[PDB]
Amino acid sequence: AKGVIQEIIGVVIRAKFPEDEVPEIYNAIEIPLGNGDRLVCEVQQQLGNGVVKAVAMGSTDGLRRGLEVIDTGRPIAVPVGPATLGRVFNVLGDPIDGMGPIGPEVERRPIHRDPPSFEEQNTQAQIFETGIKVIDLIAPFTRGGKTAIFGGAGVGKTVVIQELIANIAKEQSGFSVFAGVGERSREGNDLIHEMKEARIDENTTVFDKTVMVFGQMNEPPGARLRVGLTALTMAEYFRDEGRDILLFIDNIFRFVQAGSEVSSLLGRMPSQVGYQPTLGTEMGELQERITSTKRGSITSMQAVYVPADDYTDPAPATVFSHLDATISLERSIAERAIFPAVDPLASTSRILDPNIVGEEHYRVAQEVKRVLQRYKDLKDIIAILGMEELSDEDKLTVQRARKIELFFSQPFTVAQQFTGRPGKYVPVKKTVESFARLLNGEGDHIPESFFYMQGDFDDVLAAYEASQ
Amino acid sequence: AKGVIQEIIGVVIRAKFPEDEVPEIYNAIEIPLGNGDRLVCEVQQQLGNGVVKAVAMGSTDGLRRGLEVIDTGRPIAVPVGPATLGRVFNVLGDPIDGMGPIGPEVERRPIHRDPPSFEEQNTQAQIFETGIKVIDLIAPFTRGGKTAIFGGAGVGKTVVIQELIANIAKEQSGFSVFAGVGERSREGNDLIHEMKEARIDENTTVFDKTVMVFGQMNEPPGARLRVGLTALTMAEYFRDEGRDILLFIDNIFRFVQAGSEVSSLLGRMPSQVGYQPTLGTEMGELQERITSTKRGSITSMQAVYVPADDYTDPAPATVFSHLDATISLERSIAERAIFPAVDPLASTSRILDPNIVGEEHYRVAQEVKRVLQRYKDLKDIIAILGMEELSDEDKLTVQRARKIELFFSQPFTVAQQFTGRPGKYVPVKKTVESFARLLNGEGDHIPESFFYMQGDFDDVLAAYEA
Amino acid sequence: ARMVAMRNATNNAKDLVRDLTLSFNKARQAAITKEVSEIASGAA
Amino acid sequence: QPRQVNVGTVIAVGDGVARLSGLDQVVASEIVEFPPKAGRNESIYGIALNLEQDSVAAIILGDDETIEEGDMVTSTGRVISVPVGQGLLGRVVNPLGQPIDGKGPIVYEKTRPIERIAPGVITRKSVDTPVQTGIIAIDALIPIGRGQRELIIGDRQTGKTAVAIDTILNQKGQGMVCIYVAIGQRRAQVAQVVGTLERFGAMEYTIVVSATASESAALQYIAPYAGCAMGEEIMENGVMLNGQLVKDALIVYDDLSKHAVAYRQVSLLLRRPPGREAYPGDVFYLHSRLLERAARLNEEYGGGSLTALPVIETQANDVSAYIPTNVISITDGQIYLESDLFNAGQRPALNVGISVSRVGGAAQTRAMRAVAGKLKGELAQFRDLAAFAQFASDLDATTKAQIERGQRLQELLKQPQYQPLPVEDQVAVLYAATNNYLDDVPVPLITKWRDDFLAFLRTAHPEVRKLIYDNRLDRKFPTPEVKEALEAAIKEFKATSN
Ligand SMILES: Nc1ncnc2c1ncn2[C@@H]1O[C@H](COP(=O)(O)OP(=O)(O)OP(=O)(O)O)[C@@H](O)[C@H]1O
Ligand SMILES: [Mg+2]
Repeated sequence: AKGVIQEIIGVVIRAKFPEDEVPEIYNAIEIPLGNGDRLVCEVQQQLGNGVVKAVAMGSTDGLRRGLEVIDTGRPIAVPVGPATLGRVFNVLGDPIDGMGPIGPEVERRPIHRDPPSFEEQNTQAQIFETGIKVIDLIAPFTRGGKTAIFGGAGVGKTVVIQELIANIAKEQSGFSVFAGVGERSREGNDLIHEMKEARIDENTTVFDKTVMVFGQMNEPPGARLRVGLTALTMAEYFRDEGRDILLFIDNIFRFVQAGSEVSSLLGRMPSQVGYQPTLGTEMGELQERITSTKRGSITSMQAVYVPADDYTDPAPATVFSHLDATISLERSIAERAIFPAVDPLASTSRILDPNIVGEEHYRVAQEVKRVLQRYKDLKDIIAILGMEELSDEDKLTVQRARKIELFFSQPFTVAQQFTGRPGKYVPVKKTVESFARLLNGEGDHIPESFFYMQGDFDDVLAAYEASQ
Repeated sequence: AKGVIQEIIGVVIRAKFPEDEVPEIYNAIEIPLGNGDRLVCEVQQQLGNGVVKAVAMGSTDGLRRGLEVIDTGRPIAVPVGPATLGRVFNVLGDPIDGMGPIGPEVERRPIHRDPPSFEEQNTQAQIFETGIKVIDLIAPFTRGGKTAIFGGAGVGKTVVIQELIANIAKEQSGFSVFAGVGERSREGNDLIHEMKEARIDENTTVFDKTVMVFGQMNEPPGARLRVGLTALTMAEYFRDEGRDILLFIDNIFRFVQAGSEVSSLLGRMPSQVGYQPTLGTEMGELQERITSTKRGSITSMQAVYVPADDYTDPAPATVFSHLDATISLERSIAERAIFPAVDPLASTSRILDPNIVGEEHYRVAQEVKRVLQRYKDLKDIIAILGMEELSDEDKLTVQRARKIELFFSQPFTVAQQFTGRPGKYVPVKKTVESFARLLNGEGDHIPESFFYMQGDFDDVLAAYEA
Repeated sequence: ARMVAMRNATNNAKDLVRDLTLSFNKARQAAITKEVSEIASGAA
Repeated sequence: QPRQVNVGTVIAVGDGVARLSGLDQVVASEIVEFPPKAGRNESIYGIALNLEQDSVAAIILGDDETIEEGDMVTSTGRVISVPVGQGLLGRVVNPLGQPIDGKGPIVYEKTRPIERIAPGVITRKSVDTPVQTGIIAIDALIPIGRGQRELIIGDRQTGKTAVAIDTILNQKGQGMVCIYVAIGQRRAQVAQVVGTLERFGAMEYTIVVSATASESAALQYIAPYAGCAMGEEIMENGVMLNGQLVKDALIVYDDLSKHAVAYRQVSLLLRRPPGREAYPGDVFYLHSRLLERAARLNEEYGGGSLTALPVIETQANDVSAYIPTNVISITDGQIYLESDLFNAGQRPALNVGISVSRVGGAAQTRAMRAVAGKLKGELAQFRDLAAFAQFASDLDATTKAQIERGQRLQELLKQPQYQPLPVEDQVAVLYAATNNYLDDVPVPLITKWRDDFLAFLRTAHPEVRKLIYDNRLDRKFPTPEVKEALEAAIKEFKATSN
């Protein structure tokens, strides 16, 4: 305890402690910082004779060399329990809402914990109805499993996440946790607050069943780096007691980018495109905690931001192996005014199994992929030679594929702000029936423009009849 | 002459020697192990105060930071002589075959030798007589020249190697050397040893006429780096006697890769795509000892594996800078029962000019590969026109092309005990005369499948008459 | 009709060549950037 | 029993790498112990990689948050080793040999050192005995033999793990001991794999060596070498499986790209100079050490074999990357799985045009070798005529029937998951298809046809299957005895169904 700061390189602070009182690897140290408020850093490395390198998790732009640092002796401890329900927290577990601080009697748990062992893993999963045609058909949202959407900058990751929360947050059957790691505080939060506080479940709002940890784009790298772990610690308590948890982490990428900035300031040898050497291990340590165990289940939905539009970037490439369901949003689809923007051929799911999801659902999904695979195989021929050169059955498959592309589009209840289309909730059964009817041949006479921004097939037929 | 190990990082060993007894830049370190054998390193960088950085040549998974090291003064010494014939060796020259160690009486030569001077080089390129029709016609070799086969597995590359060894051992004295550099131990060993031991010529197995040195992928980068030089020294011993030597450096590219790793672990600053800065010089020090002097000629026919299909990559480009001929083995020709899978096209050779081979050899070699210049492009037309029933004159060209494609095949002596057909050795003059007379039209009377496996046009005629 | 179809196909092929040239140049710049970045990292 | 051990002090512990100060006379890959101290009742081992002057940089096989500056490390004299033997069959063990399924301790008597030299240059033998994957496409076109290392390379989600698990499940009675090394794979997916193996009773001969993503990069780095040592012991000493001394092992590295990532992490944390794509210089050496230990030893050295099935994911189907090209160079054959073929209904998704097996027919049964030549030729020729198929509609009847046969053969290979077909079944189906007995069947029903056909042979005539299996090793498989009672069975099935 009672060290002194030696160097301040960015948000990385090197501090010298007594020889026999060096802080451990993940302990939390504190700069008094004056004014009655302190800066909580987290140790990352031990460099020698009492020298430790830590991450500020704060502004760290007004403190000098030689400032004293006090070693708490424990890692970051965040409140857990029902006291955290309906409250908004920092990475440090300190509430930022107007309500008072969490009481001392509330249990404090470290944000660094071992992930569930191999024994505790629960491999049982079942389909989770979400009301989105493309998600419930091509890449089913998995109950008790890990799923994520990989989208570029211009695609609607936020819109899809908000629609998912609106659809599945009223009938939770349990509590929920939302982590806003590296996301806009305009929409990513403070309007999810408006939507979550407005939604009511039998006189109890959805916000009353939600623990929200933020650490968004404005925060320094340390906060964005450890906010995910804080949210996981707050959700693991509810999972361990048996309560089902809906976990919504935002931009797991932003979690990885911060790790990259922290590693760059820490002097580690860079790997690939400036990323940290310990990318896979950090991703594993965060993600293996997001697991449904035999004591409780976590239904996790994540977002991932692809830099530029490169799906081969190390961060999404590392995420891809940690998911049960993958949903790929493409800019090319989005620029076609297909706001769901999901690419059916690049979106998969583990529970898309005839034993799990149903024989008819499986057959319909496989056919809806075989079509649009025939379309992707013929994109260049249509581009250069044109539609005429294809055979008759190839023309039919291409027409059905383009109709299917238009039909995957669907208005969202949270999209009324900039789109005039009222939102639509299509059950999985209706989606399967609509796509089976479309594949059979019903709707061939219908022009493709009538499949755009519609619900099930009955809505398309009604629109066609209205157009006569 | 005894130092102490200072650092051990992977297969790079730093060793501090006494001030006045520092080893040279390519000497062997020869770390002695507890269990009787020794770990022979190779110095790479003199530095500091008596400190030398060397490549392990071995595992280095049982070495401390105080073990003594005994400088050998000379570079890696490899056994050379008639004794080292029909035997399998590693990079260090230790026989890895079942038979016993090489006797102390056999001369040991340094692995690193100076390539022959400019004065000794031949002032005129000379064709190398292999006996294979397609090789000696389309892509003739060079005495003291380099040839690369671009072929996978199942195309008879191993049988081609065996026949080349047998032909050089029969027509000339023709001792042969085979350096498997970075080969699969399954393909390189026990599928080359057994096939060459089984293959026989004049009651003598091919393996009895061939030396083998094998630095496989499992061995550290230094072993794969210096296995080529070991084979060059073994071949150069016989070349000094005036005898012609045929050397097969299988996966010369794996040599380059080895050097890259040796540089990356040596702290050398990377060049181009991670490759070593000393790429051209390292390749020259190996490809310049393969030349035809007055006493003898080391003809080499190497194998090149291009990563992916990138000939722009620095390793294939550096290899090609030292190549005289390319032989393109193809799957399509091999699966058509054409035993020599050499593609008439995509197989070039700088010797194929009228100044060296001769005007007639060049003329016929241009007459052929011209009816196939289109690759019988008629085959595309036949596919959507059915030849328009028949071509005005093209149908003849198709017949000649099919006949010559069948005629490129030749019965090999090494396969004589497999297919039950005697091996045919065809001189280059016989090949040129046969193909020229076939192109004149003498070969317009015999049907196809009469050229299927016969050495000369005259041999085809004998068959038609009988 | 064949003349018109081939004119349209040639125009489409030229547009596709322009798009592929843009993509190839982007890939070339990215490859050069990656090469110099890794060379500088190895040097440092 | 007091002993003197060499002790060093942890002077700098970081992201799983510790500088151990004075540990003189330490072997270059020993296991430093980190004895338990106040707050930790267990030992966290480490591998002393860099033996620099006055420093021992060691990667840590475990969680490094407990290790503190100034802690004492005792150098155990043993090089990194893994327990091996009969006791590991049916157990999930982390790369250190410690069970992680909690079914009890691992009963063992021998600990083989990982990172061993290759089995030998002359000690190997030609690959002749086939490995029956149970997938028609693999078993007919890209054969895998005992002692042949066959890469499974593909995109992120195409069926690589599915192919590996199908191969593992098929080795029920073929005297094979499977090993599944899961490198960098999420613990839930390893649990799913273990559940799949247990469901089909394939956990009586399987060893799962899992170093999941959360576990330190040192464990993932040594994950394949452990397990490869297990297979080395199995091929060199054998294990009692079903009352037989089985000396054949089939090891499947779940993802070697993740292993290369782990090696890159441990190298860059050791501050070793980078190479291409930030990987260390000797990563081709890394994988060549591991894959060249899979060999088919000759009868003088035991006659055992070790079959390796590395798995690689490629970003955007870029098989020109660094690690994919390295492992393609190392392996004896490649199985390319494509998302384009996977989505189009071709479930095994093998790109048979570019998939290659350098061993070839020597890795096939004489029946399969005799039958699959026509299959391969017709499939290649159909791929050739796909150009005319896409555009031309005026092709003659010969080309129409030719492309139709190609489609027949392609639809024959659309095998489902977890339904392997034994050698006799595949031989019968391929004989039926190649001898024009399947021409009248329309394409969409062919798979169903095949399935129904097998039921026929499983109910109407088991003796034809027994006869096919019994003499599958003869030089000329279409024996007149075999040719009859099989064409008769096919014709009988034709009348019964449609
Ligand atoms: N017949 C089949 N053969 C192979 N794969 C199939 C088949 N039917 C479905 N699949 C798909 O294969 C998946 C099995 O996992 P797979 O082998 O594709 O994993 P992987 O290639 O290791 O990918 P990841 O990197 O995502 O773990 C199933 O969940 C399903 O999506
Ligand atoms: Mg896998």
